[PDB]
Amino acid sequence: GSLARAGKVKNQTPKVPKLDKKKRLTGRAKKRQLYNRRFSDNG
Amino acid sequence: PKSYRNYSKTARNPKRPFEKERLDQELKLIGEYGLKNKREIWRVQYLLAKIRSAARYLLTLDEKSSKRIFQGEALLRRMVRQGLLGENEEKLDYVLGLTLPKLLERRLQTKVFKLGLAKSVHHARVLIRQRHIRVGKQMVDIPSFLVRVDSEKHIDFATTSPFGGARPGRVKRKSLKKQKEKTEA
Amino acid sequence: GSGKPSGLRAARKLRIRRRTQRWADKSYKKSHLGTRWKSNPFRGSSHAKGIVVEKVAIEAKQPNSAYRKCVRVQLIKNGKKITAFVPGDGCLNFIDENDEVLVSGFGRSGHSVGDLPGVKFKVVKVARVSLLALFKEKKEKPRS
Amino acid sequence: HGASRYKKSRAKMRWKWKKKRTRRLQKKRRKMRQRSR
RNA sequence: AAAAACCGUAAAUCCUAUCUUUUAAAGGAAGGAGAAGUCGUAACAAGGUUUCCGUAGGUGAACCUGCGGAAGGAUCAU
RNA sequence: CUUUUGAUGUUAGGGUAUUGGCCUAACAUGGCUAUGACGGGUAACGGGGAAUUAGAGUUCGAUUCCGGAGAGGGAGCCUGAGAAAUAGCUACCACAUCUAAGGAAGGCAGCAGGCGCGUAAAUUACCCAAUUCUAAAGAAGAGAGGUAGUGACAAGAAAUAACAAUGCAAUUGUAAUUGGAAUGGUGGGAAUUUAAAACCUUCCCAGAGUAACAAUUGGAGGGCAAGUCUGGUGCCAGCAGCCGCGGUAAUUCCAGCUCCAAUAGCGUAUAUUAAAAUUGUUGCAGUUAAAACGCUCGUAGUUGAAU
Ligand SMILES: [Mg+2]
Ligand SMILES: [Mg+2]
Ligand SMILES: [Mg+2]
Ligand SMILES: [Mg+2]
Ligand SMILES: [Mg+2]
Ligand SMILES: [Mg+2]
Ligand SMILES: [Mg+2]
Ligand SMILES: [Mg+2]
Ligand SMILES: [Mg+2]
Ligand SMILES: [Mg+2]
Ligand SMILES: [Mg+2]
Ligand SMILES: [Mg+2]
Ligand SMILES: [Mg+2]
Ligand SMILES: [Mg+2]
Ligand SMILES: [Mg+2]
Ligand SMILES: [Mg+2]
Ligand SMILES: [Mg+2]
Ligand SMILES: [Mg+2]
Ligand SMILES: [Mg+2]
Ligand SMILES: [Mg+2]
Ligand SMILES: [Mg+2]
Repeated sequence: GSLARAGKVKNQTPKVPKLDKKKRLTGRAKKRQLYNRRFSDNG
Repeated sequence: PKSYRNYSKTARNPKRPFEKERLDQELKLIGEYGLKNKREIWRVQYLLAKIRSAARYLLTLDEKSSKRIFQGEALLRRMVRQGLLGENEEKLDYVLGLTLPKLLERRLQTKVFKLGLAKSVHHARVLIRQRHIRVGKQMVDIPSFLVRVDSEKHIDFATTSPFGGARPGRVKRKSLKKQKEKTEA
Repeated sequence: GSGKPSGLRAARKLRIRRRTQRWADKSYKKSHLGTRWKSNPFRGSSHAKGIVVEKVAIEAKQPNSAYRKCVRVQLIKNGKKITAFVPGDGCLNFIDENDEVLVSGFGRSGHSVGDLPGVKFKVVKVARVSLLALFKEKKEKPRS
Repeated sequence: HGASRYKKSRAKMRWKWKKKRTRRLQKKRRKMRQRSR
């Protein structure tokens, strides 16, 4: 009988926009960046 | 009717998705040889497993048996021709000792890097994909090409490449044009 | 000896015992019983379509406390009635009195899951649009 | 429910009284079905 | 050639009898789940009459009593 | 269980292209069965094969090839070397078309296409050039067959940069700024290809800097790789395969940021295999966890000293 509370919290939260550009690498170049960060400087 | 051309798979999944040590080893190899995904590691593992299975079955078999003689000679010849065994270790026991780096060392990418001719392994991959490389008067643009023994002294630039004695590319000619209409205006 | 015959001509006995004793396994008997085509609303399918009849709320089990939102659906295929859970935060407000919905299993094929008592179905589509694409609220709008 | 009947480790009702109750109820059912034949 | 008769090969329709599957219903009687409900206190300590088995009878309810048995006893012993 | 009305045999005929209870007459009382007959069920066409598996096994096979059966449901028949044929004929049952009301004409489980059914499936296109077949047999025809169109069923290869100078952390990294090379995707035109287009290769012209020519799908307590970061809610809303989280300081809900995984792919539902030595021949367990018949005799079955 108390089904008027549905979707209460999702409608309560204040809204915040996404951030802008910060484009990411893809593919073989992204595997290169990870390899440097985990092993190249750790030695 | 259905077509009579068949097909097959070339890779296989690890069966244990979040094991730390295997994951670190895979990243080791990917970074060392400049690869794209885990799928290439898994295809090489698949191929090596087939080779090792054949070798094991042959080894459990009787000596001076015709099957062993025929198939073992064929397999050893194939391996030495591929450049994986050598000259003094052709005995069907050194097949079981082949490791992942050995096979991974024969790629055209690694070979193009190791023979000077490129400043890195990523440079080596980008050059192959941009139609700059030949293997014996045939132009190859696939970085997983496996180089056989008698083909590794014939790697060189292509005749239709600006790095191999031809006209310059689309950028050089446009800069030279702009310079010309600058100097003749 | 260990309770079995081990002779070179004792195959019939072993075969017949294994045939008779397999019926005590729950999995085998579930998969090989003739009544599954009868006592199963989906009748062996993985998905089904139906018409919404009523919205309800269901209590959770004892240590928990909530009111879970579900619907009652009449299947087009055979006319039977079931209860299906609507997942998401405000997703019950996307459903009207008598719409057409796809429902599927709920992950434990014959069994209830987690906190709801006696619910084994889950809605996936409403009015020919995806519930997930509609909850993302940035992808599609209800087919008016 | 063979030799494991009457096993008591959990504070339940006695086995034989449950048996007696079931037998009484079965007798009533048999009488009801006989009355309709 | 049309058309008749007879022995055959025989769709179809109807009546009767069984078998299989599905299904309605006054009333009767179970099980499972839930909610701070009412009544007592049978079990766990020798649980305040040691606890159980089989059978028979009785009582609002859990249960009580007779006959024979077991220790999984509260005794490995005078 | 079968046998009155052919069930099992014998004798003599009839019939067929031939043998035969295949059918007729007389005669005898046989034939099968716990090593499962006679029945019931199958969301059962059989096989060559497929999936997963160390070795054993378990599950699937409507569907490229071979065999069988059918053309809405049954039964009859002509021609013919070959048919119980169905884009051949005759009749009944059901469905259905035209009509001037007397009558006439039907069969997509062939190729396209439509309705219905449902979770579930493409063009009412071009050609006989190749593979073959039929004929009065180079030369005709063939929705057999081939070619394109639709198509994230499944399968293979493979982009989303690279390199220098300087600046800044430990030779190196790039976290930062500057500059010139390389190159497809894309648009135009050709050489070819093809029955004729089209695709693939090849050549010429124009053509990247926020290279905006801008990668996603699931997750971040444990199992299980990755935050004790910031706001909102307050046993509500919700999440969660399992254990669990949420009652005003939530590592688990709703969001922002940041990280992890796989990656042109990634989630969810149902079924099935390994995991399962939790169906055990290899290879389980039976005092107390589930489980030795109250006890002995006994046929079939299984197993049996030494020479
Ligand atoms: Mg026991
Ligand atoms: Mg007492
Ligand atoms: Mg006779
Ligand atoms: Mg078949
Ligand atoms: Mg079928
Ligand atoms: Mg087909
Ligand atoms: Mg066939
Ligand atoms: Mg039809
Ligand atoms: Mg016919
Ligand atoms: Mg036709
Ligand atoms: Mg007909
Ligand atoms: Mg058709
Ligand atoms: Mg489909
Ligand atoms: Mg002629
Ligand atoms: Mg001609
Ligand atoms: Mg979060
Ligand atoms: Mg299994
Ligand atoms: Mg097993
Ligand atoms: Mg195993
Ligand atoms: Mg066990
Ligand atoms: Mg005994």
